[PDB]
Amino acid sequence: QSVLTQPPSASGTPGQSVTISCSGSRSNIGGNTVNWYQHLPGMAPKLLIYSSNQRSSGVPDRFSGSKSGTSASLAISGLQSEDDADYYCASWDDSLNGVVFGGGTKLTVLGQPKAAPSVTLFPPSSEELQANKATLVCLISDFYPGAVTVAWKADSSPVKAGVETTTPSKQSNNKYAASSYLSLTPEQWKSHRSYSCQVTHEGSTVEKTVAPT
Amino acid sequence: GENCTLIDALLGDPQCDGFQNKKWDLFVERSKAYSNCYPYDVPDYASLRSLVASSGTLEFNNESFNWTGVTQNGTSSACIRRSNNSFFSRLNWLTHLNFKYPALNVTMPNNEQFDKLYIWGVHHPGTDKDQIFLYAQSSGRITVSTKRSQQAVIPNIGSRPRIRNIPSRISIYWTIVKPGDILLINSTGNLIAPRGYFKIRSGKSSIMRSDAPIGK
Amino acid sequence: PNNEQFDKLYIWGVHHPGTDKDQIFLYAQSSGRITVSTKRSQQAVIPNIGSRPRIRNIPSRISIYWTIVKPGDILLINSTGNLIAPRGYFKIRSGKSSIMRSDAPIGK
Amino acid sequence: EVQLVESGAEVKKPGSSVKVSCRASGTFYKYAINWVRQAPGQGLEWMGGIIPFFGTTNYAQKFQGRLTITADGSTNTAYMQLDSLRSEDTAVYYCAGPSITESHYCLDCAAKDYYYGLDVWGQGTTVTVSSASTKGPSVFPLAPSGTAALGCLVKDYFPEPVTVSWNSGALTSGVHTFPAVLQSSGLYSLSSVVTVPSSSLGTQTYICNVNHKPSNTKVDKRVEPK
Ligand SMILES: *[C@@H]1O[C@H](CO)[C@@H](O[C@@H]2O[C@H](CO)[C@@H](O[C@@H]3O[C@H](CO[C@H]4O[C@H](CO)[C@@H](O)[C@H](O)[C@@H]4O)[C@@H](O)[C@H](O[C@H]4O[C@H](CO)[C@@H](O)[C@H](O)[C@@H]4O)[C@@H]3O)[C@H](O)[C@H]2NC(C)=O)[C@H](O)[C@H]1NC(C)=O
Ligand SMILES: *[C@@H]1O[C@H](CO)[C@@H](O[C@@H]2O[C@H](CO)[C@@H](O[C@@H]3O[C@H](CO[C@H]4O[C@H](CO)[C@@H](O)[C@H](O)[C@@H]4O)[C@@H](O)[C@H](O[C@H]4O[C@H](CO)[C@@H](O)[C@H](O)[C@@H]4O)[C@@H]3O)[C@H](O)[C@H]2NC(C)=O)[C@H](O)[C@H]1NC(C)=O
Ligand SMILES: *[C@@H]1O[C@H](CO)[C@@H](O[C@@H]2O[C@H](CO)[C@@H](O)[C@H](O)[C@H]2NC(C)=O)[C@H](O)[C@H]1NC(C)=O
Ligand SMILES: *[C@@H]1O[C@H](CO)[C@@H](O[C@@H]2O[C@H](CO)[C@@H](O)[C@H](O)[C@H]2NC(C)=O)[C@H](O)[C@H]1NC(C)=O
Ligand SMILES: *[C@@H]1O[C@H](CO)[C@@H](O[C@@H]2O[C@H](CO)[C@@H](O)[C@H](O)[C@H]2NC(C)=O)[C@H](O)[C@H]1NC(C)=O
Repeated sequence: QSVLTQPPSASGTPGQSVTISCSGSRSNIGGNTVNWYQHLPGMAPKLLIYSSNQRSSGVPDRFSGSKSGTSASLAISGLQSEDDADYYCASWDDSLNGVVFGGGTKLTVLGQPKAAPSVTLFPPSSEELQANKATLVCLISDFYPGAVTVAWKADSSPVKAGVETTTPSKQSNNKYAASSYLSLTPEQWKSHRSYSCQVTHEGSTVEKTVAPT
Repeated sequence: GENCTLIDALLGDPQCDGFQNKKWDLFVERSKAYSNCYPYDVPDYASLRSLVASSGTLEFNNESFNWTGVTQNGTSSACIRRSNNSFFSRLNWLTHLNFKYPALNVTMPNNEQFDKLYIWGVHHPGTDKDQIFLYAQSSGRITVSTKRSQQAVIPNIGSRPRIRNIPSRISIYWTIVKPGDILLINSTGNLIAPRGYFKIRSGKSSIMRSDAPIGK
Repeated sequence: PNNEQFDKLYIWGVHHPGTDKDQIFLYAQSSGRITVSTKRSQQAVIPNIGSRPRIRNIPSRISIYWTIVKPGDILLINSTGNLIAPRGYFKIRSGKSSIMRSDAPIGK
Repeated sequence: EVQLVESGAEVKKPGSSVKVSCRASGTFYKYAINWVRQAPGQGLEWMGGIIPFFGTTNYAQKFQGRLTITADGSTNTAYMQLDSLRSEDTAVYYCAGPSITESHYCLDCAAKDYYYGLDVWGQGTTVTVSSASTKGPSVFPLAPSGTAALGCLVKDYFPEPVTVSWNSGALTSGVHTFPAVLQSSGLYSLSSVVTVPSSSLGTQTYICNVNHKPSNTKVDKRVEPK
């Protein structure tokens, strides 16, 4: 729960338009101006909108902000590939006596067809097993938009402990990449028929499976 | 005058902006009048009020003073204009610039053929904290002189009973400068600067306190 | 605070000691300072250390001041020394009263 | 107009304190300097701000008692100090402020009036909170499964960065080295994989060259089918 509530995601194709909403309360949006930020991987955020409906210097008029009552909106038309980013609303909150942000909306500009992930899964190497450890390695590449979730299974049973998952990162070809790692004891690894890495992207789940043998 | 005293219309309380540069034979002050700017006092309030009433005009001519070295136009939340923080229209609240308030020594010659009425002030902050904060030094000092007069004021830092949530004060002073004479402002802090002068006339004008409605 | 329905007259003073020795001595600091204010007035006084011609063997002095406080208004005294404090206020009335200088005896 | 430059990336053990500086290219005194962070996979998080002209500080409740912000006007530098660090404090730390000016500046206002949309940003400071001191990597072969994928697992190193080449840089086509994961142990791990024709697995040799400058460690591993 962020004080301002934003949808986690928005999308359109090039030249289309979108509206991203931002909901707060009397103590925040109701009595205060709204700021909107764009955030691209690796760099500081950039201000697009301040004072609810004014565009920041150099920003084209296809970004527009509005507010009414206790909710605010950022609208984007004429969609281009570079608008793909996380977008944040912000305002002062009079009860907390400080600034509050919404949770962000991941906007996707589908300037390329939605692309299913390529998944590679590696079992523990023999060297590592001999060092009394075991890591399964699930490598995920070439997907768009840049969001996935990963679940692990031992045989058919879900595995939650020992999981480490990266944030997705832009590849040189402008689709996205990520990695996931599962730590096991050697005893655990050899005792199951198999393990699977399950990658979910835009509601569609594919998996890879490895076995001790 | 409606909601405004003569002095308030003079200083430029935002709600009195409509009064700028108007003339009168008889200015009528209403008992309902109130100030809604930074809380102030006027030593010899009655005389200033009187001399203005008799002059019969609010005609104001702006002048370009050299306030190099300081930050001009200081404002307060106790003085709202069009929903935003402001100040008296005819006054210029000076503060430090880059943590300096250099001793100001600013001149303004009357090379006109009529007298000029200058209205200015001294700010008395509520705390030393405010003092350092406004003027970047512990003690301000103001000397206003002409060839034929001098007015020196020491700011008095300290809390007063809060007015519209404000514990500080401004003290208002005035100075008339004849043709051939020169206004000199020497200040090291706490100066509430004039933005110009009022013209001063002579004639049949006056002021009266009354709650009677105006009729056609 | 004046939370009464009539005006209050406050009488107070500032002490001007005859020497610095007295100054440190009375107030435990070199320079006193007094500000007495209301919502509609302010009176600030700086004590003046120095000898005056002795009166009844006293070279120091007190200066007396007064302050009227309206209902809804508040007396505020801010001081760092040399304050001669009021113990209260006088009521202030209006009417036909006056004062006359005279050496004539009072008769029945 | 002013530009903002922060001090370099930092790493701290749990329970310790970190201080980040933020130097402006000129006076930047009148309006609130805000501090905002981003933990990996988390949203932007407002930590607090100060309106330097007043010294007044505002802090998010989550950090009260352990976050202190200072503004030293005399050097045009601002600072963020966060004490008793935990893993949750791992984030990119940015300072920021507005390029706002006014014909008339407010002298006695509520704190909220000097906070504006932030259009001037620092470059960000990477702070890592971990119990790990500097450690060279263990590197494990990832044997190949009409193409096949094989690679190298570079496990348990600290801090960033690591580099990876294949066949000493002679092999470049089909190489994808992945961003590291920051593990619960406080150590990083990454993998580099090469996609090759499956037909050439039998004869062709594949050796990954891993370099971790902070620990002055280098590793070569031959990668063969199991
Ligand atoms: C000498 O002694 C005098 C007298 O005691 C001191 O004067 C006090 O100064 C303080 C500090 O500013 C004043 O504190 C403020 O009180 C306000 C009270 O107003 C309430 O009631 C009125 C009337 O009904 C309402 O109009 C109003 O809306 C309020 O309901 C508070 O509103 C203020 O709170 C605000 O500011 C504080 C920060 O200071 C915030 O934390 C709050 O969230 C809020 O925003 C404020 O607390 C106090 O009123 C004065 N006392 C009296 C009796 O007048 C001087 O300070 C002292 N001088 C020196 C030099 O020390
Ligand atoms: C600026 O200049 C003035 C004037 O010169 C100084 O004032 C003098 O102050 C001194 C010291 O306080 C005074 O000295 C005292 O004189 C007393 C005499 O006063 C008599 O007055 C009438 C008239 O005759 C008599 O009827 C009456 O009975 C008094 O006797 C002495 O009695 C004093 O002696 C006592 O005190 C001393 C200690 O100080 C003891 O040793 C003695 O035992 C005794 O108890 C004393 O000598 C003097 O009177 C003042 N001069 C005048 C002309 O008024 C200022 O002090 C000075 N100011 C500064 C800041 O420098
Ligand atoms: C002078 O100021 C008074 C006081 O603020 C104004 O009175 C208000 O008038 C509005 C409009 O009718 C009412 O809704 C409010 O209830 C009044 N406020 C108060 C406190 O009484 C008045 O309008 C002003 N007069 C002029 C002519 O400008
Ligand atoms: C401080 O504020 C005053 C008041 O707004 C400014 O005066 C304005 O100046 C512009 C430029 O000459 C004029 O076009 C406006 O007519 C003025 N406004 C008013 C209300 O008089 C002034 O510029 C400011 N001082 C400085 C030097 O920045
Ligand atoms: C009046 O203004 C003059 C000239 O600015 C002031 O002189 C300054 O005094 C300060 C404090 O001693 C010096 O450090 C500066 O070098 C002086 N400034 C200049 C430009 O000479 C003077 O102090 C002011 N006087 C009063 C009474 O305020």
